[PDB]
Amino acid sequence: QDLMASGNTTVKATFGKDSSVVKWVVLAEVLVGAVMYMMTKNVKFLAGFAIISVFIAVGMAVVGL
Amino acid sequence: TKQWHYPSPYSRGALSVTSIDQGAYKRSGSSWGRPYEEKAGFGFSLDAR
Ligand SMILES: CCOP(=O)(O)OC[C@H](O)CO
Repeated sequence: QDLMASGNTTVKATFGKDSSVVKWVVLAEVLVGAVMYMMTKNVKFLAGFAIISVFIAVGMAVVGL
Repeated sequence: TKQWHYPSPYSRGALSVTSIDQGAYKRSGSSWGRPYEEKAGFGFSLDAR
């Protein structure tokens, strides 16, 4: 038989690549990384401009329904 | 008694199951890568009771 835990495709369309999660995680870096030049003012927080698309691909393509 | 023997209740019954148907479913696818393939487981057996 089937299962009762899924069968609605609700969490897949909400927490996925083609949803709204990828938009709320791309603006959080510029909200704090682009304003920390007051006290620090050093080239340090620049290694996060490429790991955003990588972390979302190594976690969503694990199962894939 | 000494004229006619009264009947007594009696029952049996049997629930037999043949083949199974298982279915296938598965187918395939795967993714993762590888593987797946387708075978048917799926068989799914049934109880005879
Ligand atoms: C050089 C790129 O930035 P980081 O690797 O964060 O530098 C480590 C030290 O804080 C240098 O001051």
